[PDB]
Order: sequence, then C-alpha cells, then structure tokens
Amino acid sequence: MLKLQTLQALICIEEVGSLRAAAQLLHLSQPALSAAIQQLEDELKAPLLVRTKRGVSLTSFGQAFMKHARLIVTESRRAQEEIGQLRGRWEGHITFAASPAIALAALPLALASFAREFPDVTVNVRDGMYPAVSPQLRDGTLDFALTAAHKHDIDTDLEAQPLYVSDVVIVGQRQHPMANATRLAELQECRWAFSSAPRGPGAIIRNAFARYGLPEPKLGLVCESFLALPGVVAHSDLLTTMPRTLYERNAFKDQLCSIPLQDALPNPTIYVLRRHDLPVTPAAAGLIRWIQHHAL
Amino acid sequence: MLKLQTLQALICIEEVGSLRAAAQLLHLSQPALSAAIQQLEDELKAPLLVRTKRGVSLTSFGQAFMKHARLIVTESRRAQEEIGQLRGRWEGHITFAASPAIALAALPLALASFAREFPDVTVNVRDGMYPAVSPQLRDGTLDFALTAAHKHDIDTDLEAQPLYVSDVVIVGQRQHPMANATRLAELQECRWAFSSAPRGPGAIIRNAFARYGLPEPKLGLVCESFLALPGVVAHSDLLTTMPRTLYERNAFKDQLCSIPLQDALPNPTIYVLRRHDLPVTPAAAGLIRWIQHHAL
Amino acid sequence: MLKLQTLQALICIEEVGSLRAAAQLLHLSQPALSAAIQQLEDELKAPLLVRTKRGVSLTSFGQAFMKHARLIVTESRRAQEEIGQLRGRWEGHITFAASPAIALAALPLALASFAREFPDVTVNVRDGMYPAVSPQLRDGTLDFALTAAHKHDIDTDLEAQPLYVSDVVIVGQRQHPMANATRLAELQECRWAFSSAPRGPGAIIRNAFARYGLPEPKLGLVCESFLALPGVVAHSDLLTTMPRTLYERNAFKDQLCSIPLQDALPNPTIYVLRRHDLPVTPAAAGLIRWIQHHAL
Amino acid sequence: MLKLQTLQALICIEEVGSLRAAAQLLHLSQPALSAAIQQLEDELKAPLLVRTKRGVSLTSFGQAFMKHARLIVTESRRAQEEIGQLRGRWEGHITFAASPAIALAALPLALASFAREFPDVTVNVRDGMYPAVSPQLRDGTLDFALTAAHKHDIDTDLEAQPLYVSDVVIVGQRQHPMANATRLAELQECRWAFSSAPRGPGAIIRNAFARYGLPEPKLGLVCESFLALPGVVAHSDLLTTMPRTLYERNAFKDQLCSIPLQDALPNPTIYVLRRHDLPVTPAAAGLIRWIQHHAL
Ligand SMILES: [Cl-]
Ligand SMILES: [Cl-]
Ligand SMILES: [Cl-]
Ligand SMILES: [Cl-]
Repeated sequence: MLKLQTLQALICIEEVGSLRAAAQLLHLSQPALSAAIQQLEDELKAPLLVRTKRGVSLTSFGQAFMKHARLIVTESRRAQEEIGQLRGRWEGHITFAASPAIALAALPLALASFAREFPDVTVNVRDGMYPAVSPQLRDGTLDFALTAAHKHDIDTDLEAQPLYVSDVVIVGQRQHPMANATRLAELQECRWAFSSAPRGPGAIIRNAFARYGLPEPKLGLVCESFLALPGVVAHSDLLTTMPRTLYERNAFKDQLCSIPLQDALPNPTIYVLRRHDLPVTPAAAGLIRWIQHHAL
Repeated sequence: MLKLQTLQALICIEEVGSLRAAAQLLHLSQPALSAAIQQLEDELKAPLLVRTKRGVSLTSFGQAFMKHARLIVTESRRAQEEIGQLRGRWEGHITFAASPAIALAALPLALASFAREFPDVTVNVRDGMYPAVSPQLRDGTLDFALTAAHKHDIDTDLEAQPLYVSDVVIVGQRQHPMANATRLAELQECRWAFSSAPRGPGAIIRNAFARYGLPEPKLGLVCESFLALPGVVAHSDLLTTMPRTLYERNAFKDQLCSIPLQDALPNPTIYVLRRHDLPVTPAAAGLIRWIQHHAL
Repeated sequence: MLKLQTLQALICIEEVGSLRAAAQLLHLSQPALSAAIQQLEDELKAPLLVRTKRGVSLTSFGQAFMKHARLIVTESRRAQEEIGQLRGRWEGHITFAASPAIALAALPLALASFAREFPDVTVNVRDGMYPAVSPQLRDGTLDFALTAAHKHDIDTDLEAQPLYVSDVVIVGQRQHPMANATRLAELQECRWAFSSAPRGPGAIIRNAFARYGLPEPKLGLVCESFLALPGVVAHSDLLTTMPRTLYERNAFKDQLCSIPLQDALPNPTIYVLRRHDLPVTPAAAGLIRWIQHHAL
Repeated sequence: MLKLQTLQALICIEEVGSLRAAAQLLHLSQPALSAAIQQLEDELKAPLLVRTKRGVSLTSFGQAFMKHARLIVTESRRAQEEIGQLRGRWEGHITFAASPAIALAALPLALASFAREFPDVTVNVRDGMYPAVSPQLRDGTLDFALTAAHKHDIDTDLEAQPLYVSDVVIVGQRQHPMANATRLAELQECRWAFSSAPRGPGAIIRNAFARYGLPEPKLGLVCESFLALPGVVAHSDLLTTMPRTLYERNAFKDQLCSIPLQDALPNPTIYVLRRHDLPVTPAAAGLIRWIQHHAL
C-alpha cells in the first residue's frame, strides 16, 4: 505494498537512516519494503534514496518528493480522524419512537440487554405513532419508529419490518354493566373513549362496528394519551380499546375489566419503520435485535 | 378577500396531503376544490401548494399562511360554539393537553365531573408539555395546556394560571445499590434516565446536582415518554426523577422504590396555559373549573 | 356576502351606531349587508344587534361574538400583510445564469426593456453552463439558466424551453496558416484551445473530429473562460471553437479570423432551464419574454 | 488503510453521479468498482455513498472525505510531475484562475511565452475570484489564483504574492446624462450595475460612495459576469466600475465612455494566491514567472 505504508516508511527512513531499521520499527517485511520503494522509484523515474556507509539518505529527488509524502500521510491521518469523529457521533446516538405495547413489555428488558452490549451509546426514546412519525422519519430527526401500521398504507419512502402481532382489548371499569357481553352489537349504544390508532382516533372501534354491520359508535370523548386512558376509563362508564399489554400493565388494574367478546377484533401488526435509503448504525441494528428478542 | 370555506379546505388538504383525498372528505369534485384553491392563490398572487410525488405540499407561502388559516377557522368555530353555550345549548369541542401528575390523578375525576354537567360537549385530551405546546395554543388548535412551566420564562402573549404544586422524587428499582441512600451526593456516580421537563430532558436532576455542588449527572439514556419510564427504571439500574403522582401510579410499583433522600428536591408548579387574547369559551372555562377542583 | 366583509361591517356598526351608515362608509349595499347579518344571526341562533332610537347596538351575544370578530379581522389582515411581505421579496428579485451568446447580444437589449417594465425588480446575472448550473437550479439558488444543452441529456427535474439556435465557429489569429482551409481534416494536426461546452472542455471539436472520421484533436490548452479566449487565441497559433456571437463581439476582432469550412459544425440549442416543480414569478416570466424577443 | 486507486475512483464517481457511469470511464466492471468502494467504506466503518434516483450521491461522511481525497490524489500527481520536471521531462498539468485585468492583457502574452518554453505542459485556465477560489486552492484542484484581494483579509493558510496594481474607472454609455461629470457626488442619483469584487458585488462603488460622504449607491442590477458587463452598460443608462483594462478591451468600446472624474478611485492589488504549505511545481513556478513578466 500500500502506497501509504511505503510513504510512512520513507518518512521513517529519513528519520532513522536505514530502510531495514525502518521496516523493523514499522513491522514491515524488509524485502517487501525494499521492493515497494524500488517500484515507486521506477514509476517516478528517479531514485529516492542513496546508500551511505551509515545506511541511506534521501536524494535531491527524495527531498522534493518527501514534502508531498508528508502532506499525503498527514492528510490521510486527518481524513481518518475526521471520519472517526463524525462516525463516533453517528454511532454514539440513537433516537426512536415506540408504541405502548412495545414501551411496556419489550423495551425495558431490551434496553437493559442493549446497554450491556453497547455501553457507550446514548439512546433517546419517545412515544410515537404512524403516520405522525412519518415526516420525522423522512427528515431524519427520528432514526426508526416501532409502531402499528397497515402494510398497504405505509409511505413508499419507508422500510417496514414486522416486530410483534398485538392484541386489541375492549376495556371498561370493573363493574361496567356490559362486562359480561358476548357480542359487539351488545355494546352498540355504549359511549366510547376514542383511543389513538394509525387511521385516527377511535379508528379501531369504528372499523369494527362497521364490519359487524353496526352504526357509528357513540363518541364519549377522544383520549389520545395512552398514559391517561386507563384511569379516565376506570373513573367513568366509557368503554375503550387498548393494546392488551396496556391492559395488563397500568396503574388502575384493580379497577378495570376487559370484556372478552366472542366477536373477534383485529390484531394490529407492530412494525419497525424507517427510511429505506438511510444507512443504519450497528447500535441501532443491535437495539432492534434486542427489541425483537423480547417481542415474542 | 379570503373565503372561510376555502381556508377550511386548505387545512383539510394539508391534513391528508392530496387534492383527490381532500376532495373526497369535503364531498366535492376534484376540479371544484382546485377552483377554490386557485381562487385563493390567484388573489394572494402567491402559490400555496406544490405538486409532489406523494400529492401536494405547502409552499413557503402556504406554510406561513397556515398558522393564520387555523386561527381564523378555529376562532370562527369557537365564536359559534360560545353563542350556542350562551343560549344554553352546551355543545362544542374542547381540545387540551395534560402533564403526567394531572393526567393520573386530577383528570379522571375532573373529566367524569365535567361530563355529568356538560354531557354534549366533545372533549379531546392529549399529552403535552411547555414549550412544545406553544404553537398550538397560538394557532387555536389547542384550547389550553396543563403543564409545568417557570413563571418568569413564559412568553408574553400567554397567560398562566397556577393549578398544582407537584412533588419530585428520585426513583430506582427496588433492590437498587443506592436504594438506602439519604444524600444526593451518594448518587453522583449513578446513571440516570433523563425524563422530560420544560427546560429539556433531565433538567430537574441536572439543576439539582448543580445547586448541591455536584458535577453533571451521568446520562444513562433520555426517555421522553412518561408511559415508558417506570418500566425502564424497574428493569435496570437507572435512576430517574418523576412526579410523586407517577411514582404512586404506575404498572411497576412492586419493582420500584423511592430513594429516601434528606436533601430537598424542587416542587414544579403546574399551570393552565392559554393564548391570552383568545376569549375562553364557557364550556372550556367549565372544564378548567373541574380540573382546578380536583387538583387540590 | 363574504364573511370577512360582514365582520368588518359589524365592527364599523359598533363604532358608528348604524347598519346603514356602516354600509355607506364601507361602500356596501345596505339591503345586502342587512341580509348578510340576518343570515349570520340565523346561523348563530342569536341576534347580534338590537335597535335603538339612535340606530343599533350590539346585544350580549354580539359583544361576545365581537371579541372573536376582531381577532378574525385582524388575523386576515396579518395574513395578507405577511403574504405581501413574502411575495414582495420573491417577486422583487431574479437570479439567473446566461451563456456568452445570450450575454452578448440578447441580454443587454432585453435587460433595458425589462427594467422599463419592471422598474422595482433586482436582477442578479452570472455566467453559467450546463450541467454545472444543475445543482444550483435544483437547490433553488438559481431561478433559471440560459445555456446550451442536449435535449436528451437534461435532468428529469428540469424543464427546458428552446431560446436560440446558435452557431459554432472555428477561430484563429488573423494570419493563421490554415485560415483558408475548406475541410476539417485539414486542421487535424493543429493545436486547440479547448473551450467550454455541456459535455466538457473541447467536446464540440472532439465530437466533430470523431464524426468526420479523424483522430482526437491535439490539445494545446484548456481555456474555460470565454472572456479570456479571444485574446489567448489572438496571441497564439491555437485554433478554438466559439459561439458566432462571441466571434462578432470581442475585444480582439481586428486580430482574429473565422475559418469558414465547407464541413458543417453543430448548431447548439440554447435553452431556458429550470426546475419544473418550482413556481415562476411574473417578473422572471417577463424577463424571459424579453430575452426571447431579442433572441431572433 | 486507504488505497490511492480507490480515492481516484471515488472522485470519478462524484464527477459523474453513477456507479455504472464511473465504471465505464475507469475501464472496470460495475461490481469491481463496488468491491473497491465497499472496501473503503467497510474499513472506514462509514457509508460514503447513497443510492439515489439519479444514481449515487455522497453521504455526509462522503462529502467530508472528498476534500481530503482530492488533496491526496492531486498531491500524489504533483509529486510525480515534479520529479519528472526535475529530470527535464517538462510534462504535467497546471490549473489556475484569473481575474479580468490579467486575463485580457497579461495572460495572452504570458501563455504564449510559457508555451514556447514548456510546450508539453497542459494548462487549464478559468475565471475566478477570491474568496470563491479558496476551497479549490485548499483541496489542490486549483494550483493558484490571480485575483484581487485585501492583504489583511486573506486566510492564514494562504500565501499572497503581489502581481499587479489595477486602476478602477467608472463607465457609462457614450451619451450618458452624466458623461461629462467630474465629481462622484454628481452621480449620487444614478443607477449602478454592481460588478464583482472580493468583498462582494458593488463593494468598490459602495465603499467609494461611503468614503466620499455619500449615501448608498442606488442598485440597478447585479452583474457578476465581466463578460456581460460592458454590453449591459452600453445599452442602458447604468453606470458601473470596471478595471481600466476591461474599459479599454471590450466589444462595446465605441458605445461607452469613462466618466472624467477628478475624485480619486481605488487601485485594487491583484495577487498570486496559493495554499502556502503545498510545494509549487517547477512548471507552475515557470508559468507564474511569465505572468509576472507580462504584468508590468
Ligand atoms: Cl388503525
Ligand atoms: Cl424544568
Ligand atoms: Cl457539448
Ligand atoms: Cl473589494
């Protein structure tokens, strides 16, 4: 041999006065370095070195050439330093968004495992849902998002990799009059806390009512906050839909009961979403692997 | 001169990103929508939209115009709703954001009380924090935010009415190495999950370490989601700060312990924030009253 | 109607105490304004005005409504002011690039005519050639470019409108030994000043040599500057190619002679190039019209 | 460790914007090129290229790396060329930029003289001005620039050797209203074509108006092209400043007149500018000598 190795060796030769000593010091093959310098001299059509009783010195040509060699060796080191600095900041940070089912079950175990493997990466995690996360995924402010989406609706700009097949549960307060219901039609007159979903607030229950041949569900309120949702429901007669993970993991469990209908609800697929054109850091790859491991 | 229907059409266009998609929603012919938009553009003598691969996007002029469009449309709607309320037709919409201490304690009781008194008003609740909420207060899309803030910081066109003085605790997993610590200095070498705050992630612990003469706290990760935070802490050795309300009301209580520090921590004030010059609707004032009632 | 006219009228009514006087002052039809206010009151389901012996006053409902009306009227004026400010800066400036044949013959007459019609537009003109101008056209720093290009080679991002069919002439010093040549083959051993062209320096003469079955032309030097080219040639034995306009309009005319070969050279088409997705100001449109007028 | 051939390949890729297009130029298999690039990326542990619709583009890492790549490649080439020249093989390349006074007077004579002495060196001349030329001096793609500059301003890593002290005149059309003016104050209300200068367009006339106690000169237009400038002035009532050399040597002399002012105008110094730590090739030094000879 590599020209940069030969140039670094030439610099060392000027300093120590010996091709052989410079080879030894740099851990290069002496005959290899000798052949490499010969090849360079042939290409340049002039000798760089002249033999002395001492060892070797630079020729007039070698002194001229060395000014360039030093610039080139320094520039290569500067390039490597700059790339190291830029890469270090890139590899050193992850920012992503996560939906409640991921945030509550997969993430905590995944973050702990991840941090053992990648002790020097700063992770920035926020709540996020599709398509809200889309402009942030696209402008590059969010590296990836872990969110429910409908395969056919996802922006062409985005890659989508399935992560978890989630459950939706209908939930009300522990003593709700409809707690024993078997069919969705039995709930058709209840009032709903419309919760967040890819197609808009309440889209899941609205679409379920529609497919089961029912009128629009009655809007009680819109609660886009999953943090607030279990408590709002616990202290009202509203029904809602939520991921089963949230039903299992909230501060109001003693005050809530799911209503296990014999009518099936959808199982939203949670995806890893990101721009397809955009390179992924090793750490981001590693975190997604850990999240995948804990999402089964 | 601007036409109100066209403003609403432009907002819809922005929401969905296509002329064809918007036209469907507004029950209008594709060209009919274009006629109206072109009318607004022809007169402003400025293009508001640009054809993209994915549909239409706002030009620079369009982006600037939107904040005005939204305030005009939302104020026109609030004007109508208020008049109805003044005649005892208690219908309308209220959209507001809340912080974790409010959402978990005051809000479930307040919304239940409000709904009993004003059954026909449609309420939309979301998460939110100052200053992120400021642009939505200014354009009228958010009627108020219940959020921590520092009195002196708040922008001059906003009004801030005190709602609740919160309590901050430091929390770790139940068997944390420092579970029995009583001084902030003993935590100097611990790693932190930086939680959200008006002054930015980790601001409370950074400012507490500062005032107690300590170096910067060691960043473990940034967790902007209060929904995710307790579980993240429960399954790691990260410490965090959280509102006492969250410490008492989360899904991981049995796995968490507050550190029994005898160094005092701050007590952030939660405010009702609004754009001052906008007249509060009677319905919104009623909801704010119920929230205040339950926040004491 | 228009709601904003009705709102402005309502503001005036509060001030002057008369619907009829407010209509007269604003140059609105009295019966039209009366009907418009009635329609608004019907929509709001409350009266805004009550008759007095004096004229009219606002009702309690009208006083509440007026707070919103004033915000809406102010906001519309602010929107119009902001758009005016943004549009004014957009319409007030043009920046473009031009090739030598345009710069020397069409532009000076076109700029003078343009400036009479658009006295308040600042024009910024620079030299430019395709494809060098492409990244600047695409990022929006250059509004348009007037340059030679090959139709099939132009970026899909760009619109191209033909402006002028130019002539290429071979030029040497007045006494060049080959001044009387009739065939390109007679020049095959001459040395060339490679001049700028869309396909790279010397592309025209290299491609002409190739099509006429000749070897590569001999490179004397590369002169990318058309400003420098006529003088460099006047003081050497180099031949070059240049637009006929440059041959006719340079400081070294007395020292140069074109060599009128019977072998034809190409006639590069000069285009107006720009991003197709990007809206064009009236002034830019007007300038291009003036340039077109003077490019025939 | 970096490989020189791969750096050259990356520069070629950047020039043409496609892997396929670059591979053709370098006489290599598509995949072979990718192998080499992937080798450089795999080792840097950073992506240098991204697939776009139009081919490939440099990543942030790639853009940062390019300045280093270019200096390394161009220094390696200069090293070889210098060695050849030191053996009396006067071949190589010199690339340089020149300002209008130099290009029109000194340059035609200097290039002719240089070509007689060093017939086998390939010279590439372009227009250029400080500070626009600085990045190309730093990355080694431009060997020197002959340009006006202010001594004190010049960046510390650049060397500036004085070449010529120029003369500025104010010029208008022959029958200009102010053709017979003798004081700068008499021109206060005239409109100006702002011509290019190291401190920005119009800097000379702005700074002259300033020093003479006058208000800002009235901007008529900005004309960055000295090629276009004389014709633009000849066919309008715009005044401009230009080097006296340009006033004497342009295509519109019969239609132009210098204003016979008895207020003194500045005399900008033209310098030879280079990156100081780069060793000047013997051939470049020879060309600089001839330019100095003719600039006196
Ligand atoms: Cl959905
Ligand atoms: Cl804070
Ligand atoms: Cl070409
Ligand atoms: Cl200057």
